[PDB]
Amino acid sequence: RRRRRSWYFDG
Amino acid sequence: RVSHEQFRAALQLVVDPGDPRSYLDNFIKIGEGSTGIVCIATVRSSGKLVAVKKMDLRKQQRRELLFNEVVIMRDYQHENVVEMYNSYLVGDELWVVMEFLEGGALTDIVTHTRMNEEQIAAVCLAVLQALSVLHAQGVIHRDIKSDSILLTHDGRVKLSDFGFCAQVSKEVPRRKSLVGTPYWMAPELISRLPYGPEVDIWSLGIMVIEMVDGEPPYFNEPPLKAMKMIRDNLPPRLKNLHKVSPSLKGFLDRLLVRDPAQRATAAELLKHPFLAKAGPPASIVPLMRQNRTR
Repeated sequence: RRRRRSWYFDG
Repeated sequence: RVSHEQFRAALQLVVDPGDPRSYLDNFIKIGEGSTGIVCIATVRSSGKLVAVKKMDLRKQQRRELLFNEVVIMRDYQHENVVEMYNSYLVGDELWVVMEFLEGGALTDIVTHTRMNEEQIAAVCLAVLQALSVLHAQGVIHRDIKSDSILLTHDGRVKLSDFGFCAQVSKEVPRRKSLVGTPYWMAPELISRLPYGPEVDIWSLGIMVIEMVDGEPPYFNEPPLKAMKMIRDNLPPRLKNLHKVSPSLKGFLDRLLVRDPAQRATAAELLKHPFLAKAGPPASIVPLMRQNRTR
């Protein structure tokens, strides 16, 4: 998807 | 999980008191960031530009990250790490006032032009120097990619964007949290296993692929699909493998190692002879948008 965003998925 | 009120109170003890709108004016939005927005502003007294990151305390999945960014910026300074001047709370926003770096981000270079190996080695060397110092103190950046590499007007590297960082200790030596940017994530991290500073080394390898190829591996796949391939497959190959030296391929082979226990450390990599190729800061300058032709 060519997205460069940083993401928090789970602890 | 502590209340908003208690989190804000904790954060308030570590930031500078006051309202930064007393000092800064002429705000101009420059971007959507990793936990908020980024602006430039002029400091009233000097007319000098600064960058200001604004993060809403109430809209964070992991608020602790706000606290981490401030404390690591305050306590772990390095010549190759972006400098935080001040931080403030303005209502339910955290504002972090940063130096403005006139060279912009490495992303802009890797997507518009082709770096040579001396330039690639210069960037790696500088990132590794920062990481060696940070890793020695248990700090993990967790979001290494070209977007997090900023450049001064004279071509010096500054690791930036600590919004996702963590610190491990003797007491809590590993993290388990699935955080970062899908295409750059280490296989152990995607696997939700206990991990440490090694994740940054993998991510740096993917950034090397960016510097050679222009994009990370699997960039056209949905993020969760790319993450499955990094997790399950042999390490990603350079698409432009045919263009690269033995020294670079040998170097990259020490970063893109699936077992973190076998992966090189930053301290080991500082002695890899690929980095003997590094040009000076003058070598990066001509790559920057403000100097580019075409």
